[PDB]
Amino acid sequence: MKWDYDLRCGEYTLNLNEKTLIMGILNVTPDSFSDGGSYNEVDAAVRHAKEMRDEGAHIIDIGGESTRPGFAKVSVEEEIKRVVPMIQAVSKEVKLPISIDTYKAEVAKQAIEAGAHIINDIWGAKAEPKIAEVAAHYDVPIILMHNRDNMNYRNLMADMIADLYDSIKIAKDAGVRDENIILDPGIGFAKTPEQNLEAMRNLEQLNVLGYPVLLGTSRKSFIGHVLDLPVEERLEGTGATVCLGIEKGCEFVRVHDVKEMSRMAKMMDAMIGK
Amino acid sequence: MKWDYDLRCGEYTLNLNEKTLIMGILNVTPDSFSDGGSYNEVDAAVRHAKEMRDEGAHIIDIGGESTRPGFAKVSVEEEIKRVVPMIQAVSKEVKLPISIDTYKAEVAKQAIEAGAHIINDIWGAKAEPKIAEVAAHYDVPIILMHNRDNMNYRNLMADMIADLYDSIKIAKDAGVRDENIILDPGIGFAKTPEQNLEAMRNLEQLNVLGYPVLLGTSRKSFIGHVLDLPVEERLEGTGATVCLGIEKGCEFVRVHDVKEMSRMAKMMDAMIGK
Ligand SMILES: Nc1noc2ccc(C(F)(F)F)cc12
Repeated sequence: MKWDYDLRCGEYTLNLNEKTLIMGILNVTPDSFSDGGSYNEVDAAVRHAKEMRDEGAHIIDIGGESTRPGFAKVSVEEEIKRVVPMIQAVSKEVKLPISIDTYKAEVAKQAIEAGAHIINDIWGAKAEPKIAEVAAHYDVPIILMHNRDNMNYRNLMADMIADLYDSIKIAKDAGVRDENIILDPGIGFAKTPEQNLEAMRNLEQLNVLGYPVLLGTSRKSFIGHVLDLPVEERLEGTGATVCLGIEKGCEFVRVHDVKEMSRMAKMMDAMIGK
Repeated sequence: MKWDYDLRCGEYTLNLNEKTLIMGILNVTPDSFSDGGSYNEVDAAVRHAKEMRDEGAHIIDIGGESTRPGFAKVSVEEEIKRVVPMIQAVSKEVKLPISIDTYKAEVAKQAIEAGAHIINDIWGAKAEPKIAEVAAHYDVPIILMHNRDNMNYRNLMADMIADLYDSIKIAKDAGVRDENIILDPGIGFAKTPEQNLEAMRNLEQLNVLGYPVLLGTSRKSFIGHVLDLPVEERLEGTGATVCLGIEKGCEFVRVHDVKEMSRMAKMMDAMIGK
């Protein structure tokens, strides 16, 4: 139907047409006495990945300390010590494609060497353009998220599309094939609560760019802003964003609560004729 | 905006524009040794109504044995003994409008005398046309649900709209004012699982009739058909139907899980600009 290619992920292949793809969020739980690779640290990660797999995740998204939600000031040297053991163990023990959640070229490169299949970049190849070359080099899919260092829009959606296209250009100029490009509206980033809702409301506009769209709204602050609920009480809110996202044509959803969101995605898929 | 009238419910008034209205389902839990009105029976009902009120319900829908989901063969004499004490106590103790879930004229009449504000008719005034006269008489809103004794459609949606209009005509010919008419697509009734999904997918078509729409998909079988989950494990599925319903412009949702569905409705409302 809509997509005449599959998303190629090394040993794994993701069909973009038959169902909404669920990307499970795995954040590192660092050990306080080591720089990475410890049993408890990695075993925690591996167990969470198996769990999310058993609950219906199609992709495991792995993030070190430098990325969301903590945004630690940490070197690539430090960061690699931490994320590489996780990617090695998860890729070995869990048979799903792995995305590396980083905006750093060198981390992306070593993550892929370690076994990751997809690059997920919260800065859309703008913070470190060479990440697009890494991606082109290894021929992996790259997720380009909308982001910017400010909330001074003239027109939110038009600007979002312009910004994303600037990301696409960096990517293609490095050699990234169209079929390896995925976009993300960057909900919860560089947007007021009202702009996040407005982005949700007009999400279907991203579709004119001709690339698969991943939605990542899970547990985010704007949901708290609407419901006045803390992060642990945001299942219902996340769900609403997921269903609306799917209705507006998104191919992936990046979520913490895989069990619940997979059920909801599956029901949405059935209703919209996916 | 969309509605230039409020829904008038005696002492209560429901705004159709500012938020999706939540209708909480209260089914009778009959005592086995009495025909109605017992303390345990009514106290159970009253407690469930307060609970649903505290959880964000805007309307309490009360059903006796003859209606869904049990469809008991019971006389109006018997049925009144059962539903009247519930309406009396709930209306007294819970300050929300009450809908009576019946297709029987005489039950509707006495329910309204007892304190109910809205008639909810699963047969769309077709089983007992005089229910429309009761409604006109007392000047209460009536919910006309799509239903039929068969699943032999030529074209599902066109037929649904035709059938609903046949209901509208009965209602208006009895004297029911347009502002007192609400429609319901009758999901889960007289439809295959596939037709229920198709009705969900094309729900926005009901809007051309110019009347508020109530959606009632809660825990229904087709959700089980899609997810392969039993009735207690259908929160996520119900939610998906609720969000899609709201996106397609429905004014009410009739649900069992008020807490969860209110949160989800509230988030949807915020995103679509309601
Ligand atoms: N299966 C559940 N247990 O607790 C829940 C809270 C919300 C939801 C929702 F709304 F996301 F479906 C599902 C569940």
